Amino acid sequence: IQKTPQIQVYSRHPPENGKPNILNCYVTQFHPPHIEIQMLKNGKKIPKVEMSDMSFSKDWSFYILAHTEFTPTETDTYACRVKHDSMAEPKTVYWDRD
Amino acid sequence: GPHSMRYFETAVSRPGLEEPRYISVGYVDNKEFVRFDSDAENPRYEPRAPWMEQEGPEYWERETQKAKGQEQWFRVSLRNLLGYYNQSAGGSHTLQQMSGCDLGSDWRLLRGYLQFAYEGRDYIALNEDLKTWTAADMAAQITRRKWEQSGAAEHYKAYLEGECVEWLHRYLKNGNATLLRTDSPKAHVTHHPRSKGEVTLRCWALGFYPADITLTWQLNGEELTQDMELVETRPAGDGTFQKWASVVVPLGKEQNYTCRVYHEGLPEPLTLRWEP
Amino acid sequence: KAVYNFATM
Repeated sequence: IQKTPQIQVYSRHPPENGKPNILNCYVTQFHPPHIEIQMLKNGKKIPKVEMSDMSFSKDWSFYILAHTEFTPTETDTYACRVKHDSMAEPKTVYWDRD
Repeated sequence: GPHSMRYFETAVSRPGLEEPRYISVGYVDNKEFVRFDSDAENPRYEPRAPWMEQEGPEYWERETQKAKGQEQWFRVSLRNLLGYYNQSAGGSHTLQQMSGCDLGSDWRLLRGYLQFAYEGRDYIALNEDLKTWTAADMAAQITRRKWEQSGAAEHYKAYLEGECVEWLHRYLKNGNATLLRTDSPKAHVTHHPRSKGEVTLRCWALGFYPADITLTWQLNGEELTQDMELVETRPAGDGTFQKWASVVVPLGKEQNYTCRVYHEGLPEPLTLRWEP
Repeated sequence: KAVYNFATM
């Protein structure tokens, strides 16, 4: 009896258009540990996505950090879509460079 | 001056295969340093920080066998809990464990830890006295008794006061120049155009380590919790963390708004305002 | 060094 995931989408370094950077999708506070995490560019799934190993917090909830190489432009939008037993539907949260 | 070590063990059973997946993670001062994963091709505890590569083969073989032992332990336990809660087959279940010790700056044992959780929920824990147990669930009482009547507490007490302390010492020595660092916060502020005549001020804290940090916006009166918007502290992915908190301000009336950053590896709280 | 459990659950 699950705890629904909290998502944050943000870059490792301050974004700047045209400059290579990394995008993170930090998913925390969830249970059970089974979770599907997807990162998106303009709606399509980004192929190569790193995923840290399963870990949990002193309060027993799990967390995972997903990340990928990306080059922000003015126009491309990025997002992260998580799927977990606690939610009837997948939650998508969009990257907001600010 | 304060140090610690922790091993966070987990076992998950799925409708899947005939057997649980068991993961063990060790931390010294809150940073991963070893890891075992029964899913690996060649299940073994592997070093997770460069300083650990010092320990010779005897060390890894031993810890590996300990791991296999634990895995067996979690498998039998998963089985019993199933009966204790009268859950039938065909579900997923989790069993987790946290254990370790905390030392003060004088390297003396401050407190031992040894608590278990089932389905993410507290199941039983060893009280700080290292002699009595806490277990709330009615189902957990069975375990409480068994363990009470079998002297478990003495056993874990010994580990906590002995090995957990003694090894952490050895570890801390072998990693002095690696984990004795605090990466100080480098904070700046951004201006963001909002509802006509109102602007959002964002106070950023980047590349700091360890994660603990606090940010506040003193309109410089002395206090603002006025729907100040922030975010959980996050991984940058490079070992440092990031955070930010913002506040809605009258465009123009915005220098008399200061951000404070308390972080530890920092002489004094940081103090900033807006700056083209 | 990792802890090693006593009585199972």
